[PDB]
Amino acid sequence: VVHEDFQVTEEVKALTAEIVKTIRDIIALNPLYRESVLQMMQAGQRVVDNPIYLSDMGAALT
Amino acid sequence: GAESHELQDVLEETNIPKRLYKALSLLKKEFELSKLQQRLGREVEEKIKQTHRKFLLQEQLK
Repeated sequence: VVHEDFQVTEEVKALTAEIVKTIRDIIALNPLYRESVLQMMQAGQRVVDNPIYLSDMGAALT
Repeated sequence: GAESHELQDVLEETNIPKRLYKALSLLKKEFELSKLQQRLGREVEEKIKQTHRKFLLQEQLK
């Protein structure tokens, strides 16, 4: 498992914000799964301690 | 899309010309980054465009 992370984390999660916005847009335009997960997990809620797995589940909708 | 520290450093600048040139430098950096990202996206999208139109016609049939 490779999870290399830069020491300074200022722009790293900006791509995560863009990706979650894109996923929300895609499900809004072409719904694929219930939004309940979206309410449960929020990037700002901080309860996601595995952002790579978040990207994985987001790309799973594809 | 400049970092928070970039904005803070711009604020640290006192002289108007110095902060203006720093802002122009930041804009140059961000424009270069956006152009590089768009070029990489175009190259990868063309590599996928190697996927021939027979695939699209078969998808139409599907």
